[PDB]
Amino acid sequence: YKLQPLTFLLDFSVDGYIRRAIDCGFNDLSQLHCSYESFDVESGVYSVS
Amino acid sequence: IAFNHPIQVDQLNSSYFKLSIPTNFSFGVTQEYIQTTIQKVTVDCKQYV
Repeated sequence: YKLQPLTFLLDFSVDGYIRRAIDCGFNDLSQLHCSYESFDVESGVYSVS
Repeated sequence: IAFNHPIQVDQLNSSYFKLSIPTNFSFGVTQEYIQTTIQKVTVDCKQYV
């Protein structure tokens, strides 16, 4: 798989090894997740690019 | 700019008192606005810059 510069929201475990990641570029929901720096965000209608 | 004088009613020295009583209904007063709400605007990221 090719590597591209991307901004990724990373969930760091207490063990210190990431088990979850999110990419802002793919999908409208991922940009909402990148906003607030949170994997889970409040339900609602949000503007997108 | 002039101060218009309101009708002047003298106070009687005697126990009996003098009062001014209206003779006509004179309806038709009106005019009020509250500005309860304002327009809602959402900024668009990336496209604006």
